[PDB]
Amino acid sequence: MIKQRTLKNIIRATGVGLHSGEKVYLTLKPAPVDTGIVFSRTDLDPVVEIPARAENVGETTMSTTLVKGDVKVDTVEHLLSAMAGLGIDNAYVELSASEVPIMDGSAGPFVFLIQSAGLQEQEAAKKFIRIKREVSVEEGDKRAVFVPFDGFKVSFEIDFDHPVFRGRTQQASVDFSSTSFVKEVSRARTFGFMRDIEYLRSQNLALGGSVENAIVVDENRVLNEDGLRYEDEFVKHKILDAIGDLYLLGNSLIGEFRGFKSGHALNNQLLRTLIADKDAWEVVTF
Ligand SMILES: Clc1ccc(CCCn2ccnc2)cc1
Ligand SMILES: [Zn+2]
Repeated sequence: MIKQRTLKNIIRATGVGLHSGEKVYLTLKPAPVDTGIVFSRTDLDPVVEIPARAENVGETTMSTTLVKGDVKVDTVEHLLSAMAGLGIDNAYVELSASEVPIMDGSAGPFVFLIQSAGLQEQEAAKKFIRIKREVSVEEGDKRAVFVPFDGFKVSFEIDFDHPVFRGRTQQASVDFSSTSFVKEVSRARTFGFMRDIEYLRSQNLALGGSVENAIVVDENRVLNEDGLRYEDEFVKHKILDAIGDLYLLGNSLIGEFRGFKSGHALNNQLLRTLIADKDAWEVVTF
């Protein structure tokens, strides 16, 4: 059989919240079988625990935000993209504050951190959610869809107007049978156009953001001296985001996803619509 996975050792790291600006301490620990990924606010009395499941998603406005009563955990998508990408079923994630640290804006630092723990194969068969029927959601020109597939394959498309996309498809597919998450996806960074960023900073958001933890773009060009990590880094990051938002199903996926111009909100509507349509999915082991 294929068996469940957790970490071997505790791990710490440090950083700033992309939106919040606050310094935050992160700790990863091992977890028993059938626990899932669980976020814990350790700065509060009592301590607040929130499973990383579609049911706990409070806001979806330019991040994915876990909510429980009056308490937030902000911007969880990149860490979960990482936990998805190394097949981590079980793990506790303690935070000193309300936002996960941005680090370099990619899953790079999380993917290495988890490898630094080591991998514990646990005595329990791994569970997958398999797609049985087509499911899709639309909103204006936007679209997100699950199709059945004996594998795991993600595709995405964006549709921006900018010099930087001149000549380009703004299109990327990745079949994870034949490519590496860590190599071909994990490193793509969070991006932002100046105007979008200034509109956030007027509403008391994007406070930890700069060229150290994100790609910034003016009317002309990428402002980052050292340039891009891939020729298609922007659409690659939308795929990394999608992979984090899907891991809110609580298990790894047997199927195919396709996004067209979609984000945190439409990605989450697709989960709820699939979950609600019982005949389109089933839990399975090997
Ligand atoms: Cl500097 C800066 C640039 C872009 C954004 C938008 C973040 C959108 N996002 C967040 C996580 N993944 C994508 C914020 C600050
Ligand atoms: Zn992102």
